[PDB]
Amino acid sequence: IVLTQSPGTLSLSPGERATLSCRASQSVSSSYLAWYQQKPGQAPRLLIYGASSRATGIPDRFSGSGSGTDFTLTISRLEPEDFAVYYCQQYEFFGQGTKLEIKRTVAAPSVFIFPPSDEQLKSGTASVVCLLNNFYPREAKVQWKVDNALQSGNSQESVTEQDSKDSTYSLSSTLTLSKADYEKHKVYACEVTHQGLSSPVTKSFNR
Amino acid sequence: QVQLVQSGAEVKKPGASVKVSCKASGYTFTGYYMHWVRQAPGQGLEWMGWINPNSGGTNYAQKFQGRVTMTRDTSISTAYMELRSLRSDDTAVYYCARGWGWYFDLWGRGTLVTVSSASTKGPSVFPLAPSSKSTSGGTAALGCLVKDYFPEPVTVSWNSGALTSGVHTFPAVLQSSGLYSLSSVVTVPSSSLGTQTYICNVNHKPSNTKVDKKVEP
Repeated sequence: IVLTQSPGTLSLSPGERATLSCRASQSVSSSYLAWYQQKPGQAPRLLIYGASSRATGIPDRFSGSGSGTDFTLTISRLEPEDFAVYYCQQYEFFGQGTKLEIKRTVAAPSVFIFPPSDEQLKSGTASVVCLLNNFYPREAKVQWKVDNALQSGNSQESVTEQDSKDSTYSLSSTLTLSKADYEKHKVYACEVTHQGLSSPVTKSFNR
Repeated sequence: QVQLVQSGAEVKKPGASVKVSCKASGYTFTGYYMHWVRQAPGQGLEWMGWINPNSGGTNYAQKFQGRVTMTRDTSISTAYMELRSLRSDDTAVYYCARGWGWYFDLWGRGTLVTVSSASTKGPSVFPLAPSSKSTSGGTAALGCLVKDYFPEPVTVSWNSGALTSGVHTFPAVLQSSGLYSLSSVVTVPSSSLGTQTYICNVNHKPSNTKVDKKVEP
């Protein structure tokens, strides 16, 4: 019901060769496999039909090939416009999608912390924001500590799309508390871990 | 020009129903099946069904049988998808796509349909003030907190769009409250905090909320 695509994420530098895989379902014929590109905020875009035929207007660096159940989409020379999500399709079945990201050197995050605004405190809620800026790869861990006690279940995080200039990611982690809980404690801290960091980074402040 | 034009975004309560329209132009509307594919935020593509505009015959995905109805009006080259008994996990962008066989060669821009018990609500905008806790090197970080709004989307600009370098606006998060929240941050030279003002402009069209918030140390 959902076709399998590999890898989940493919990281390459512009100008390299990309190969994406899709395993069709054996119950249904595979002669009608198609590939699609989807960029943020846009509808998908037909790239390859019939497993190996380019759609009109598609540059020749895109090519398709396939056996009976194993199909591959190849991009010969990655242009910066080619980094996006790619889906395979077989009748009513879509693939899980493969994200093609730009691969850069490892960059550790710059960590900043923001207390709640007095405005928000007047309303009865307190949001503490921990910012991880311009890092790569995408994997990171943020741990919150209030008066040196590990928190859990009171934080949500968001991550940007890959930056078009420097190819880095940025991550936000927001700790939400009531005014009462926020005023019962003294020190608020976020501890960041990342493969570029030799030791954890902690940013904190005193209410 | 060959084009599919869809109707605007909708906001529905659970149990309600939504009818999305898809007007074709530039080709013979009856010579191609019309498919409907939806995409939940941050997730993959899900096929819903097709309709033969020349016959009205349909074929729906198993999980939508008895809830979905696809129809057409050839006199205005429009296809319709009605989904009933809406549930929160129906929140998605709904696309109509022309079926060049089973190849989807022409797509509409999509229609966001949000299904939630929440009512449309404008955001509260709070400053993320810069300070020593947000300073590294000669570079400081500041931002805005766009909290507790519904539904998507919101847009954030800085100094009316005159400030773009160093700006990071995070994808929205759906909070357990049923409301969305995001923050927009920008890194600037720590020396310009005393000479250059910084204002984030938040626009939430669904509730017609426009908020300008000055961010000061």
